[PDB]
Amino acid sequence: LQESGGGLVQAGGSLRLSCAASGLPYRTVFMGWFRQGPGKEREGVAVINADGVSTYYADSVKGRFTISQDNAKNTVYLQMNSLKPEDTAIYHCAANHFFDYSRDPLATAEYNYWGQGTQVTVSS
Amino acid sequence: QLQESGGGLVQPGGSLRLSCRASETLFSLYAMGWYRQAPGKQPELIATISGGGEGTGNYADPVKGRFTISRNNADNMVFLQMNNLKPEDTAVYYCNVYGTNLAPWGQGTQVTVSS
Amino acid sequence: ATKAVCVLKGDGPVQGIINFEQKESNGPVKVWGSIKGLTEGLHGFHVHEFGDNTAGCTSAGPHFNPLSRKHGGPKDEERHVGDLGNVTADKDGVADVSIEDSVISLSGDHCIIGRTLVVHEKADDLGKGGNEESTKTGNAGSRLACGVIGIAQ
Amino acid sequence: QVQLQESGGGSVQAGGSLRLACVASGGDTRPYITYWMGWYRQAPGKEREGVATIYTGGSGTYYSDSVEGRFTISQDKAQRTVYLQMNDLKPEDTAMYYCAAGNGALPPGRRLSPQNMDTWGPGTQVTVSS
Ligand SMILES: [Zn+2]
Repeated sequence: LQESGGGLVQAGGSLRLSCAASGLPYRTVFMGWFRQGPGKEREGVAVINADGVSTYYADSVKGRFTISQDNAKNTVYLQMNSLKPEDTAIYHCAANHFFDYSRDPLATAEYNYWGQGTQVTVSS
Repeated sequence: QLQESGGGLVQPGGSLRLSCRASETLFSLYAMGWYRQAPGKQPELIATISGGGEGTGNYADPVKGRFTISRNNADNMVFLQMNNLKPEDTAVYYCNVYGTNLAPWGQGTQVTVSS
Repeated sequence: ATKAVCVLKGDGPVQGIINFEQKESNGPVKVWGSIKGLTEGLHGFHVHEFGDNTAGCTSAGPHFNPLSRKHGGPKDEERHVGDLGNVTADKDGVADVSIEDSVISLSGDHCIIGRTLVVHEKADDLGKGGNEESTKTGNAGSRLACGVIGIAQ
Repeated sequence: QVQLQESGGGSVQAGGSLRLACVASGGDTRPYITYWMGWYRQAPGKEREGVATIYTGGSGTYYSDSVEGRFTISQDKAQRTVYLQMNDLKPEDTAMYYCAAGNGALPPGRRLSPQNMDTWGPGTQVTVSS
């Protein structure tokens, strides 16, 4: 799970993260992005199914963030706009080879494959 | 959510009875487990209880034949009876669901074995 | 677009239906359906190797292990291909199953068509039981219902 | 064979409390065999109605539309006995009460139907006078 993009932005800027699934034995069931704020728990940001349409967003990032999948490079992109100072987080890419639909598609307990984790920080 | 009790200081060769009250939403899963925790290692799954009726209990290898697990359905409570305690069992014991994602950990109970 | 189905029937009242869907070749596989007649709680749920039903579910054989690996939970890397974890049955005993697994497949080396879907009595410990039977079957108990997985489309 | 047997009935004033117990005996004793245990009401000159039902594998209770929060059915699984609490009785509940068991995998809607019910009990009379 290689991650690319990120850095710093101002209150109301933009950013686009990308995660490419690398060396995975099986295909992807649910790939997406979680985040850890400054002294907070790893909270689910935005995930997407293998079909490329089934998405699941957090209520803090609802309406604002946007997850998509390229499939060609089995890459998932997250476009984060108008980032608030609460969006200051180490963003961690997440993958799955299995998923129980009767559970939360946004819990850290539901994913075993994780990446290095980039940093997305916002001013003001 | 979880409510453990019943442990403490015990000489080598004693016994203890750990109780855990678990909420209805967690106990309706009917796949409970008593885990042990030694400072440094993982909270390995010691004993499990799952099945219909009074439920069937399974036990690990280091406690096979010494510990016994049971449950009260009307009370939504799990019981662990530890007999012939050894110093290797000194640990913090917790009770949580197994077979699915683990609920947030309770406070547990300390179980120390020394004379 | 391959579609399969399996009708779990057994000696007891436990019975149900579980369909499988795969849109791609060697991609994710949906597994959805309903079991009824179970006890309330966690029951084992596996895809055993042999699609035999002569001597009942005991004819199904062991869990589907082509890669020759130990037992575990479905989300774990060390697990049988046929390891799909546990199912939950509510106060009515109605286990509404809905699962997405990319380890199983309706084609290739990991083909499960013609293998025996099996629901169990107790729960699977996902290979963390701490003994030898947890590293094989997962102490899920006996085999309540079983059925041969066949092509639906 | 799974044989049922009911008790607890009697002549009760309009507004009393009664406990209709039914102790199962015989049949397959294995615990992973679940039933749908129901109490059914047959009125002299009417058909078998069916008041409440309960699952022997869990704790699901269903009540017909003819009884609101007047009846309550529970189960002691350790004694294989099903209880029915009949309070705030009305003079129309004077009928014969039979307890029966059906397949635990009965689809919803067929759980409280006497046609989809297997073994039946002897039955006891519970009359309510106003
Ligand atoms: Zn297995």
